[PDB]
Amino acid sequence: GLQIGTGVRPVATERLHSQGNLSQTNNSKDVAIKGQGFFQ
Amino acid sequence: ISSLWIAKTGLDAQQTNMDVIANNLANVSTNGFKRQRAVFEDLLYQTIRQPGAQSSEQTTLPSGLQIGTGVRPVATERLHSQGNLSQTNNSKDVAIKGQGFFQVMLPDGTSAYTRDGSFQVDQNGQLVTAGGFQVQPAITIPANALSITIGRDGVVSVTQQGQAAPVQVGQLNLTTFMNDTGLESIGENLYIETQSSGAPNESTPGLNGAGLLYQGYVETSNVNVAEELVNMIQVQRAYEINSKAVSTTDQMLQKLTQL
Amino acid sequence: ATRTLVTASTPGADMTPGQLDYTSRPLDVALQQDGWLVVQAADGAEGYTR
Repeated sequence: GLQIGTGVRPVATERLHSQGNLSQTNNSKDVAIKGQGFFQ
Repeated sequence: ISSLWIAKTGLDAQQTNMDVIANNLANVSTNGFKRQRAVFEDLLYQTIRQPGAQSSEQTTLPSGLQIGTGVRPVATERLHSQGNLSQTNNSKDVAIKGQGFFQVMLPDGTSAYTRDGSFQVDQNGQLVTAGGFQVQPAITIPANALSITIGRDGVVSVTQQGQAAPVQVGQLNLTTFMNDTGLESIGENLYIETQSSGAPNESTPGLNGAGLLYQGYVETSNVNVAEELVNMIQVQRAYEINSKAVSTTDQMLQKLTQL
Repeated sequence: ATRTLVTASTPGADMTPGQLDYTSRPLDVALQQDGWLVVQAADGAEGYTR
């Protein structure tokens, strides 16, 4: 036969784990991580 | 009374058409969605008096009575056109150029076909769709991967720490049908084949008339609001006209039953 | 035989699925076209609902 829809819902939200630009702060304890990884 | 039973069918047809339009408008921003158009078809006619021929050169009108029955919605066909491409800059978004569907393994064993390319890596590394359903060809991604690339003919490779050369991790083929209009659609942007469409045939992209793949892009829905508004206006006017017909026949029936 | 009475009759029901709204509540469920959830009725025998 035929088909009738019912609507839309949001299913998920995904983050873009890309690499952002670096800004200098001249602070000796500021760390910028290049690539992959996280501080625990 | 036949008039009420005909205007009821008219109102129901207008209501179903309005529901179809509402569904088309509601998910306009979803990726890999194809618009729907509902086609109607009139019911059979009853001939009360046979139009007996005269051929007397009197130029008389034909004397034959034939009453209609009403209208029903017969089918809802979806237009499989190529929509626009929107860039998400995500390394795991694939947009199909041409025709074809990815294959997904449903929880109950069966396979469903989807055109929406939005893939994520699971905990085990397997490539899955947004929602947890996994892609049938079973492409897996090793950990500690610098960057994932997907070729124009569905070969997915990755780059490691060294070796100065990417290593292939799988092939991303896709299926095709002979008559893609006749696929029964279920939620999560899923389509399953029925007797209406032919048996699927799988192939690598770029062969057997199958589209190529673009990485970092997704295909937006091909919904045209400019005609959706016009169809909505026409539906509203036809609904009002049928309501007027109902009111008229009810009034005349009330006058009949006054005496 | 001319007289013929009329008596009202009600068949079971129409199982046409109803329109559903998205409430985002974690445990609000909607079934399939012909799915039914089973509950324990008052008498003890199971009953089906949507």
